[PDB]
Amino acid sequence: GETTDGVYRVMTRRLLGSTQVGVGVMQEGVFHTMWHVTKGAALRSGEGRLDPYWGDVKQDLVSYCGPWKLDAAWDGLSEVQLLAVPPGERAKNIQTLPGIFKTKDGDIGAVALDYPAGTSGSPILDKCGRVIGLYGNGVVIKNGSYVSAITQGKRE
Amino acid sequence: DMYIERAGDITWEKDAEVTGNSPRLDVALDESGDFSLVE
Ligand SMILES: CNc1nccc2ccccc12
Repeated sequence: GETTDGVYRVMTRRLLGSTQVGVGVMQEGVFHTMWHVTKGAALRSGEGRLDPYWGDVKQDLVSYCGPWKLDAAWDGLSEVQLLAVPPGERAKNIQTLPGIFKTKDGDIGAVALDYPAGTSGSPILDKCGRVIGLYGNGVVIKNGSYVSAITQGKRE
Repeated sequence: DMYIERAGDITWEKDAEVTGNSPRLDVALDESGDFSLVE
């Protein structure tokens, strides 16, 4: 199937018609997405099959065909871009200055941008085009708005 | 049965639409991977 680096929609035919359940990143022959998009199920790419290789429900990440490859990090100062891939709509870059999720185990960057649930897995990029995390695991704040963590894995 | 479809290249777009705020929030992460607000 298609192994070209880039951003991809994750589709299913299980429900009514074809439905987009998420998005992911193909880089160095590995497909990266959020665990809640696939629940660790195998994927199809044309005539080929992609099998899960690594995953963790708590980080809410999964990689296919190989280990997690994305290691860039938000510098804590600069604006970033969400390369949003909404269901039934063209991929679009949205620039923003991330907020912060403060936890008992350290702080994480967060983007306050609201897109449909099927946009989960859309990459967040730095000025060099490097993927610093995936969008789609976050919280709903006081006024009903959505804020996603900038979720990044570890490159072994 | 899930499948993937290419949607584009991963590149920084110069002069993209700039929006969204930058909130600083206290959160907790449970064993199931769910974030919640800490007050
Ligand atoms: C409560 N869940 C959500 N609400 C709004 C937008 C979302 C985008 C991605 C993942 C989850 C989302």
